[PDB]
Amino acid sequence: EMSPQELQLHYFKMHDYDGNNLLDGLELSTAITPLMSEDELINIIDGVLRDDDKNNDGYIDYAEFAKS
Amino acid sequence: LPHRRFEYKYSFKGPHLVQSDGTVPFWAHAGNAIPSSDQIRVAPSLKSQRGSVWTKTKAAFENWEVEVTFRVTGRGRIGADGLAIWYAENQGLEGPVFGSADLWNGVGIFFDSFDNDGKKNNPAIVIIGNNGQIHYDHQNDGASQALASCQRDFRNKPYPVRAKITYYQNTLTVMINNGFTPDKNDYEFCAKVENMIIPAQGHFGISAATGGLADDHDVLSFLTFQLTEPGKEP
Ligand SMILES: [Ca+2]
Ligand SMILES: [Ca+2]
Ligand SMILES: [Ca+2]
Ligand SMILES: [Ca+2]
Repeated sequence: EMSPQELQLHYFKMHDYDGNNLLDGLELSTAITPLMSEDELINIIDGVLRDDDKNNDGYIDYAEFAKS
Repeated sequence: LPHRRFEYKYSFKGPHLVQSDGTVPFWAHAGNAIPSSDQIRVAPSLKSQRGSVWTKTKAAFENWEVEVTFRVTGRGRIGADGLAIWYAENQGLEGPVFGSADLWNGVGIFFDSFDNDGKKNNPAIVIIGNNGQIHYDHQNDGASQALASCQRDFRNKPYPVRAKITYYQNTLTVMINNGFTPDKNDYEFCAKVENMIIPAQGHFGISAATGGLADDHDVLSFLTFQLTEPGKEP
């Protein structure tokens, strides 16, 4: 099995479908998804960007994802 | 150097483009628009087809950039009718303008593959501003109305064609990646409109249609970015 660090990178790249080592809101959508209302989907993704995305570029990189 | 912020709420892409229930999240499709998981076939190679995909809410960005990736494919050396990329005040869900409403308030960038006025100047890309009052002149391929234009054969290309449309400091710029290489950053200048006014708030959109002739109109992705001037904050 994986170390805690190897597990973090693993779940970071799990929805990095374009392989650019950055998580965008659409890639998050796919992670988050009968179906929830589109308003609750926006609220969640928005919350994640507001919490994780420090340089406000609409992406979450590994550093932002991990914290430490 | 302008700050670039990705906006997921006004975007869509592969490889999970559609949701389990057939919707593109945050986008409305209409007419005969078909979303699947890797592309949206906006207008199929069937007769007199009309399709559009527009955003569900208005973007309020003073500066923006959209990158649209697409294929226009047809069995012949002449196809029809073409594809339109929009920023407008209202959703133009259905209508006669490359698949959507006429008399739009804003800008439509038309990728015109059909030479309706026989001027031998197609496929072409034309930028057409509108204020809610002008009818699109499709019999002259908008030549009486065009703010700027270029000649690009955007049909049947080895790789997806890309359009980069930038609205920055009042200037609307179109760059085209003509689909000859797998390098997605090989853009060439198409057209420029200085001092352009478009509404403060609008829907982004994409639409297609076919005539007697009929090309397949596939959009692989629509990527929207907010632009901030050096000195401000997003
Ligand atoms: Ca990514
Ligand atoms: Ca970031
Ligand atoms: Ca023409
Ligand atoms: Ca035409």
